[PDB]
Amino acid sequence: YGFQPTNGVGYQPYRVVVLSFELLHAPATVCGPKKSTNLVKNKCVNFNF
Amino acid sequence: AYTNSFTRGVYYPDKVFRSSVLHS
Repeated sequence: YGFQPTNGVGYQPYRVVVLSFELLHAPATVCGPKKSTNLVKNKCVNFNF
Repeated sequence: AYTNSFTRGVYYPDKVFRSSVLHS
């Protein structure tokens, strides 16, 4: 590419980042802004592990 | 030389627990 500043859009350089989340079968890894919140037992509950 | 395996080279195809289950 010979990029030049006086190029019409669609010929100017774009930077690209491709995030690819993979989950082969690990036991746990990165996440997001969770909360932890304690747990319980013996009660019908709505859970996320 | 060459030799004969008999029943060798079986690995767990992945995580996920499992019990008595003739899984295919």
